[PDB]
Amino acid sequence: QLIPPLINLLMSIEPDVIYAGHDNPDTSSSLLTSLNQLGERQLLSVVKWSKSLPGFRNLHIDDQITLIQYSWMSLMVFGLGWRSYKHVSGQMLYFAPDLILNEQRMKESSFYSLCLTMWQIPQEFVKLQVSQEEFLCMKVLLLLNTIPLEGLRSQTQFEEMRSSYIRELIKAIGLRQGVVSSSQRFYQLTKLLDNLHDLVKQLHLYCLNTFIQSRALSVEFPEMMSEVIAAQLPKILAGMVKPLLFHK
Ligand SMILES: C#C[C@]1(O)CC[C@H]2[C@@H]3CCC4=CC(=O)CC[C@@H]4[C@H]3CC[C@@]21C
Repeated sequence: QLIPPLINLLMSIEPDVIYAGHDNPDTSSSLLTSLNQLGERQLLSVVKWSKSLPGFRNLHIDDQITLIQYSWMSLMVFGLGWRSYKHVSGQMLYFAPDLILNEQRMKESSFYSLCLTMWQIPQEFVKLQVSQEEFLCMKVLLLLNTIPLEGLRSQTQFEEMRSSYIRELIKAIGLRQGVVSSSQRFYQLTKLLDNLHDLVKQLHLYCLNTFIQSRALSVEFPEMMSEVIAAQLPKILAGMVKPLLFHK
């Protein structure tokens, strides 16, 4: 009625809750393994989600693959941010119902520092009071927020898709937001998206370091996650992609 049909569809295709399969006393290595196992399960969920996301299946299959490989980390941390905001008021990192971390569980300095970086998202969600409708449109824009330096095969269709979801984000903002306030809120949400490129860079570096050192660290990386990391992370970290920005 009052909620636009595409937003209602986005709510209906959200994945169901995903467990890490964590058994909970962790070591640094067991915790990292558990996080990678959860990552493997979420990656599957992302791909299934993509198959139902209006517009995405109409891009060339190579372009679909490329976009999933470029955005998976961003989608994972954005979803972590939503779940932390919804379930624990942004005050713990709710990776899964069986893997919720508070400060006590963040021993190693490097991992704590990474968690402080991830924590900026749920903090911003709390501050701006992001709604489920906003979040769902923002999440699609994230899937569509980086492309190859030479563009996609389906560039035209891609651009149309991105425009449609930007229009839908404006509808989402209009559900609660005035013409000026609604403009200012658009700015605020699209700047959050721009700022995620820098944030995810830290997560990409940490993951690739952990992956290269995995045998030494006694950390296991499952096959699907290992493939996305080997297929694109070094290239992404090297800057050999084109991040899309809403502001400059
Ligand atoms: C620890 C670690 C890392 O190597 C760096 C960021 C991490 C991720 C952060 C975002 C994330 C959120 C999830 O809810 C599933 C699990 C992943 C993470 C899996 C492990 C990663 C890739």
